[PDB]
Amino acid sequence: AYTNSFTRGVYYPDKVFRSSVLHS
Amino acid sequence: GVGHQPYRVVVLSFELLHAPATVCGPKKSTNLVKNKCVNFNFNGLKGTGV
Repeated sequence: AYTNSFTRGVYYPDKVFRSSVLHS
Repeated sequence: GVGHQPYRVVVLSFELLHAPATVCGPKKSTNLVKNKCVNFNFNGLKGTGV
């Protein structure tokens, strides 16, 4: 069977604290 | 020959990153000063500020 991800699986790319920013 | 002689090779790899550090040099830490424009050296990160 199959199902949808529904925008899941996002992890922290690095170990640096960033606050209130749009980071690519 | 000299080129055919065996050699012992040691390769050291470092994880230089913005991460907590467990291997550090023989530098000795000092006291902490707040609310004053001073030079600082935090785990090899050097700077000047408050």
